[PDB]
Amino acid sequence: AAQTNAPWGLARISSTSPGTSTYYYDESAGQGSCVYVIDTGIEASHPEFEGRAQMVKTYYYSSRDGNGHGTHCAGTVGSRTYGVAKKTQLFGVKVLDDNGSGQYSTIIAGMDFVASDKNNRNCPKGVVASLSLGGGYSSSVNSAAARLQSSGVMVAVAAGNNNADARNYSPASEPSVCTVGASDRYDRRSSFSNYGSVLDIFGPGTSILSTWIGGSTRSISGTSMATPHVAGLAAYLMTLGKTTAASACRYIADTANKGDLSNIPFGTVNLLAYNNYQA
Repeated sequence: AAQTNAPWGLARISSTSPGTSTYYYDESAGQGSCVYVIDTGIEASHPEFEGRAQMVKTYYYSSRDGNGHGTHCAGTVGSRTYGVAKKTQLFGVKVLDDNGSGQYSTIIAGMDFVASDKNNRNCPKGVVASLSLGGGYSSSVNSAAARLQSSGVMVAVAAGNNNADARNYSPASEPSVCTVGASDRYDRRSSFSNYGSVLDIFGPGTSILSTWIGGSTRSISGTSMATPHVAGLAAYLMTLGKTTAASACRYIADTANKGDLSNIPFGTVNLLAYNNYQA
């Protein structure tokens, strides 16, 4: 498959090089993997999701996404048009209020929910969780992402937008999960993107076009806009049979584009996520 005039982020992960605008991928496209977008919730009624999104959990009065940020990230995972994995199931877990804030107490519940709730969902091919969030370091949250991981759920976490080493942030600093940095379209680490030993991959994180609340579609920056590309990409790869969930990070990292990015501090990997699809 080959979606033309695709978002640059999508077209990048199907490319060895920057500056194309076509997203090439196997038409399996993620059929039979699930992705848990743990964020502010999804507008399941966005036509872009084609009835593949639902809200399965919320720790707040509403399942409805008042922010858009979960909807955005769910779109990049699996919207028909803006998403990596065009046929994944999507599972919204609203652990963040409509101003994007969340107690860690809540978040952790959210993570532990996924590691059980995955036993209620049909994901023969495998399960992914895109943690489109983070805060300052906390072993409680770190260990939650590790448990989630352990449980057979490929975790993509954002490295954060503080332009710091991501060891000070959770669940970015958790060793056992896939920490995602953001790249921009001319193939530079994005200005805001955290870095360090603890990163595992970069993804498209700058000016990323995807779905938004109210049927609309906007372009916003962030490493938590990169996370879903990778999550999407894991769901793509699990469906192709190229890896399990517990090895997906190491698979993705081995298959990436080496030494592309500029403005990558010393000590951080120079890996940009790649779908390796030969068309």
